[PDB]
Amino acid sequence: MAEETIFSKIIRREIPSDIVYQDDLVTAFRDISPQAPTHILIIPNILIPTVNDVSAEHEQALGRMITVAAKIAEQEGIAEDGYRLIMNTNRHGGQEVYHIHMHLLGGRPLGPMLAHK
Amino acid sequence: AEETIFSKIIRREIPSDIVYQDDLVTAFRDISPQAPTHILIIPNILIPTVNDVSAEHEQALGRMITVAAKIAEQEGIAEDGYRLIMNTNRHGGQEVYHIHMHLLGGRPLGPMLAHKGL
Ligand SMILES: Nc1nc2c(ncn2[C@@H]2O[C@H](COP(=O)(O)O)[C@@H](O)[C@H]2O)c(=O)[nH]1
Ligand SMILES: Nc1nc2c(ncn2[C@@H]2O[C@H](COP(=O)(O)O)[C@@H](O)[C@H]2O)c(=O)[nH]1
Repeated sequence: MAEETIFSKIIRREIPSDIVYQDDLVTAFRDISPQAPTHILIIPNILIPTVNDVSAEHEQALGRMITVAAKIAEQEGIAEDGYRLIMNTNRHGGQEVYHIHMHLLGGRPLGPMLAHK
Repeated sequence: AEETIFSKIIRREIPSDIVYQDDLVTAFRDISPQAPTHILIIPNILIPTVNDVSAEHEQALGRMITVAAKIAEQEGIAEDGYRLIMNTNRHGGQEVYHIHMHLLGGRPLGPMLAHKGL
């Protein structure tokens, strides 16, 4: 329903990916171009293009993204050392794929949140 | 775990200017803003790190994000865009041990991860 991105094909197993977790609400898969030793994308199974499009009924799935992140971080061996979760929205955020998603990043000291400040 | 200063802010035990508060989440401006919009969105319950979340927290965690969308719209940054960031433990650079999202926006934010080396 509505404009699907390549992430729709990934969740619905219509194109190859490395899925590390999937339930009725979320799917998590390794990033094709990892920016840290662990770089995993966590996405809701429904098509919400940007964070601007979220609604109350999505809250359980949005929360599931974060509990799944914690589960995966532990599996990956990065939970104790630490990690960052990032959601990018629109131009200023640098969003490239218009299906909301969280990046789980870890495996080394990740430095400042933003370049310079 | 012990409560941080965020708990005193949430329960209005010290002066503050709260941007948003409901049953589950509280939002306010960062003391040291890193972007023209820099707002923290925090669950009302103390959860020290993201490692400590569980199923019972999912509603509140989801609420963080729907509240972020509301605040981004109010701030005039929703169209241009913004980032939401949660930092956990050392490698993430967490300083305050009560989980929270940073809503950052109001200008192009640059690389998602600036420092990929030292
Ligand atoms: N696994 C996988 N990752 C993808 C694919 N296409 C884009 N990506 C990843 O999706 C992410 C998009 O993040 P954004 O810049 O929108 O926050 C990028 O890190 C990019 O590497 C794909 O087909 N498969
Ligand atoms: N408004 C406000 N922000 C604070 C206070 N103490 C710490 N902060 C902010 O809390 C944030 C902690 O984020 P962390 O480093 O844990 O991801 C920092 O950006 C810091 O500037 C405070 O008393 N008031």
